[PDB]
Amino acid sequence: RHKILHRLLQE
Amino acid sequence: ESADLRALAKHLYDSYIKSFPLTKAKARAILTGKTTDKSPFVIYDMNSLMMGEDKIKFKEVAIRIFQGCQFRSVEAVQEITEYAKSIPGFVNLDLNDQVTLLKYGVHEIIYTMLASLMNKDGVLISEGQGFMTREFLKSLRKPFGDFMEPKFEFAVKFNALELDDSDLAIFIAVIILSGDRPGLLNVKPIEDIQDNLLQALELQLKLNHPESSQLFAKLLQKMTDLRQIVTEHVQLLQVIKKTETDMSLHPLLQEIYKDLY
Ligand SMILES: CCCCCCCCCCCCCC(=O)O
Repeated sequence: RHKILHRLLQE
Repeated sequence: ESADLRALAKHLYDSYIKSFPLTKAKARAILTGKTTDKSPFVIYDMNSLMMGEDKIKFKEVAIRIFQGCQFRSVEAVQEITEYAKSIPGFVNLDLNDQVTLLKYGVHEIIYTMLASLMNKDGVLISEGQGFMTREFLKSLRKPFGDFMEPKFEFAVKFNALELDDSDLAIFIAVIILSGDRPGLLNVKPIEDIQDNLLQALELQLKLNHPESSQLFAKLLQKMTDLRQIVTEHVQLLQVIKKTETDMSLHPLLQEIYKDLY
């Protein structure tokens, strides 16, 4: 869950 | 000491300038006339909206406007996310806590920063090149008429404090680092960072507005107003999710809203 949020963070 | 706190203020200001295309500085120039640029296309009604498609970027009208507001919020969230990663110590936090902080804070910052683009009569859009009037947004058929008006009401009071970008950069960081968001795993390192930001904010408000006394205290009281408008806003969106069908919420915003107030 929060895959996009996670993606934006890990960038 | 004082020096460290100033350095924090300045690092955050530089970072804000990078993260956010349209600053309060430009917005106000645009809105008072003082920029030498081509004025924003005014969107005061259904026809002007139509003629103004050339100046802005993507069924019925209320729905189209709402979905435009939707596109822009996703970009706001992205900008806010990049800004957060520049807040010293934020990326060292537990990743699930980074997510929780953003999840609950992004809307509070969206409203804070939307006030930079607003006066009592309307709001700049598409990075200052449209101006959508308040009456036009009110005149939308319900529940879309009621959507932006609480943001205007808040903006009107918030804009009276006369903050600038350098102030706002620190204020937004304080909001992000809120130790009382639901579901946080490890509160202490968040509060340690927020304590520093709050000190940095207080110094900044004394230096940059030495004639304004207790601007710092007025500003903290507004952090609570912001949570209200966020809660009120989540509920109206709850209503819109239910009562309307010809429109899908963007996935990023779904992530943010589900299990929120
Ligand atoms: C979500 C409330 C209604 C839609 C408003 C969209 C507002 C987008 C502009 C707000 C300022 C964004 C802050 C930023 O640039 O990161």
